[PDB]
Amino acid sequence: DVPVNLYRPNAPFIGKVISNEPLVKEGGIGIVQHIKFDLTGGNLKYIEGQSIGIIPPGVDKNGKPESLRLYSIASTRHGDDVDDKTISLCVRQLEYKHPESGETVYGVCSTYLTHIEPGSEVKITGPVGKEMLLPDDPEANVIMLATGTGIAPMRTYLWRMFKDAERAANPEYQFKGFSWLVFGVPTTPNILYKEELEEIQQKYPDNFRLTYAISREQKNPQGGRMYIQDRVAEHADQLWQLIKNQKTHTYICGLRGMEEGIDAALSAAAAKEGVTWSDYQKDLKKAGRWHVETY
Ligand SMILES: Cc1cc2nc3c(=O)[nH]c(=O)nc-3n(C[C@H](O)[C@H](O)[C@H](O)COP(=O)(O)OP(=O)(O)OC[C@H]3O[C@@H](n4cnc5c(N)ncnc54)[C@H](O)[C@@H]3O)c2cc1C
Repeated sequence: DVPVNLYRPNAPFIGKVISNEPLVKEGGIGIVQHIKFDLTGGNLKYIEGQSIGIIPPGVDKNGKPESLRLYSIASTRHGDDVDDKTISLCVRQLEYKHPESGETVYGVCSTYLTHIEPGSEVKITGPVGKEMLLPDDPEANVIMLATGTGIAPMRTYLWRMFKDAERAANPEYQFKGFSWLVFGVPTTPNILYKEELEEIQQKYPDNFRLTYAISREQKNPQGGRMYIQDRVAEHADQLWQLIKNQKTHTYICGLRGMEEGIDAALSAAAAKEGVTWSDYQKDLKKAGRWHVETY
């Protein structure tokens, strides 16, 4: 039921860019684009939680073809327009430092993707991934811990759960459980999909909770910048009590390093009832209830 590797690097699907919109509002840090591709002309099917590969043009410094980079799929299986003809991605442009040869280095595939024009053809492989899939259980609780572009798999879940058009299109999945997104970003204009997430929380105040950790605008109790691990420690007892429910699934997505502060918070909460979190967590992974994709 999970499509995997319908297209591979040796014979990719050639899709076309339909649109390339900016997500970072003025006053925000960096460039993050929402890119939609046209899938008509092939048979790329995918579901929520998966990723595709993009093969950028050109050669590296040794003269070899650039290889694929993976990107979380940011649309549901139906695409943003709910017509089963497109796929979307949420791509941050990577750029960095001086002590790494020269001046500013720009990431190859991410610079290529964030500046790509409508009508352009893109080499697409996949889909791949079975680690971030959503259960078809409409009464599941879903905890979502995202930073930056890790919002991408979370958006596919929430849209499937809460978009009017999705609910009419998926008669077998009418979500009636509870979901909680904790979303860590640097500024308020860096809240990707802010307007759509907050509209969801207004229509479903009992089925969706939205918490932000905004580091240039909020301080944690210790006077430092507010990061997602600070918000998780604030609500550690609550999150622990939801995680004990047999129905609860936890998703963690974002840049590497966020995992250690989430564990230390849930560790202190579990200990209060004589549970060693690192052992409870192994059982959760085994059961398919603890989902992690960091990079
Ligand atoms: C499963 C998965 C899902 C992903 N999903 C997404 C997504 O939804 N959105 C998204 O934007 N990205 C996503 N990424 C990351 C993405 O695949 C690419 O790694 C990223 O876009 C950068 O690729 P590039 O081609 O731009 O950079 P490259 O040109 O390959 O540059 C990256 C290389 O430069 C170096 N480098 C990077 N950062 C620094 C730094 N701060 N200091 C020093 N050196 C550094 C490292 O050697 C790194 O290998 C995902 C990755 C994985 C594995």
